[PDB]
Amino acid sequence: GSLTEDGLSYKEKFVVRSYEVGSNKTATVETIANLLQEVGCNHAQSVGFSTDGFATTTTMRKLHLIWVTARMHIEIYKYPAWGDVVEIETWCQSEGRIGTRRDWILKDSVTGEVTGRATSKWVMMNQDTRRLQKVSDDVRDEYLVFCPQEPRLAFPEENNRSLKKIPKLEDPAQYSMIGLKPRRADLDMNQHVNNVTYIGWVLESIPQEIVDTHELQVITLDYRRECQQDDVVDSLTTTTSDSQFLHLLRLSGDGQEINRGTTLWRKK
Amino acid sequence: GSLTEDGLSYKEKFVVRSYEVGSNKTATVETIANLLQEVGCNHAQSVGFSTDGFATTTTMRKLHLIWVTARMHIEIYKYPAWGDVVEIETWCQSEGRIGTRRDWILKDSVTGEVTGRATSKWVMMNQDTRRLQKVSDDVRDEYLVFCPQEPRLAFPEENNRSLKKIPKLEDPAQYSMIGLKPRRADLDMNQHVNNVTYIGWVLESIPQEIVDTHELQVITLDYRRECQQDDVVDSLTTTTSNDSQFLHLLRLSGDGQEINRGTTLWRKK
Ligand SMILES: OCc1cc(-c2ccccc2)on1
Ligand SMILES: OCc1cc(-c2ccccc2)on1
Repeated sequence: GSLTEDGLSYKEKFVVRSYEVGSNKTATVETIANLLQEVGCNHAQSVGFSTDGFATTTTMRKLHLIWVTARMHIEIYKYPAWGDVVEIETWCQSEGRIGTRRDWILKDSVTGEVTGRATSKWVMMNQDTRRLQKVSDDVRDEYLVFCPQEPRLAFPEENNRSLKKIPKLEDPAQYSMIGLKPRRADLDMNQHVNNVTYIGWVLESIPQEIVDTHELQVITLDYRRECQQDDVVDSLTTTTSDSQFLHLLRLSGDGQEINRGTTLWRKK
Repeated sequence: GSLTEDGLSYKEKFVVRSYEVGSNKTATVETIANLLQEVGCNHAQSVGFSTDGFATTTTMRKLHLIWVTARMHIEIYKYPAWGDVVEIETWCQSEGRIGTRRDWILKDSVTGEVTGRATSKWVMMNQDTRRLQKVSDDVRDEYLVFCPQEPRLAFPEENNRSLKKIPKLEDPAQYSMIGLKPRRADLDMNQHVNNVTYIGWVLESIPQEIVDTHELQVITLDYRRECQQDDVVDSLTTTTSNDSQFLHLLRLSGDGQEINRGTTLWRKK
């Protein structure tokens, strides 16, 4: 991979692996999300930021501050097949003291056709207290020189799917998968549950008949609280409709919300 | 990747990814096992066999026959760090009507030093009845031209660890992790649990204090029965031992049916 000519974005190509595909012999949405995280990490490394998923500066590390994902939104038009080469371009853009956006565009390397796009909202938090704090005009200045200054959006329209408010699923759920728990492979280098694991947990409560007859076109997922390595999660889903679903992940015992989301599926 | 000059082995290089590493910022043993499966699949593709993990011929597919892993044995000297390039060479060799072996050598791409090695034993089975059968001359003949004919072993040593018999862990286990179940990411393209998932389940019952102060040097794992996508598994471990050694058993949560047994050897950091 490499920074582009203007140095304000990063591109990398990936060959889809045998263990990365689902029953259609094409990449799963979790494989796509792992590749989005990989190119985001390589972009941080290319310019000197931390490579632990938090993309921090030396000053943020002295203050115990990190960037954390509040929302992930992914839209896929065509999943790449096993052995196909997919090229992913990514960039960041500040959205004021509230937070920052990282966007991605996925392309078929042979045709140059756009096969998917994604956007994510990040907030700054103290890693120990978990309290959010607005971005200072000294931390912000460190990042501005690596971002485009004119708006560059993977989802340009005023109020498109990526910005829609997500309601809270009400009991009883139509479908559920309970007692889900992370194993060591689900953790990152810091022993935290990887953001992609929550996507897998959301999808566990979609009926197998939908997965067999449909393809996932859009997934929007809010992150409210972490699942600790010793927590247990319940995944709940209700049809709201193409087929559309509302999703909720909550801790198995007291029912504390950890994530909410929606998915849209197209018939094959 | 590519077949080598003599066409009897296959080589491929991989750059270690950010999500592929553990707490030491080096590749996990599950990442290594996934790369061993990837290069095995690319080797099958390169010569025309199936690319579904079973490496079958047209004749085997007509007979509903597949190759299945009976044992996996991995020894790692140095785990590659994030961003490092590891080169893996793999080849197969028949061991008579009983089955076949696939071996692998892992090297540091910059230095050329051997950083790990692995071997696996495969048997032929009917995919529907699950009955094993001795390899026929007509099936074996299809494979012989892609394998070295003189012995080529990743583990040549006299009574090496890769061939040792594994005993059955007796209750009570010293440690356990109960109620493990696969999710869709644990399945392959044919909706079967990926062989690497069982390695992860075996390691779930190793105490975190061992993982934090030791590195996994050797893992030997026998595969006796599949965990179905709707089954639940219990992972049991007992210390058998500076080095620490463990005996492992995976069994179905309800009736206690064995699915895997294994051993691990760990060296203090
Ligand atoms: O303010 C957060 C942020 C992070 C980045 C970034 C830019 C380039 C590479 C990696 C991270 O830009 N803004
Ligand atoms: O007898 C089983 C077997 C499988 C293979 C093989 C050789 C080359 C590539 C893929 C598979 O060789 N022997």
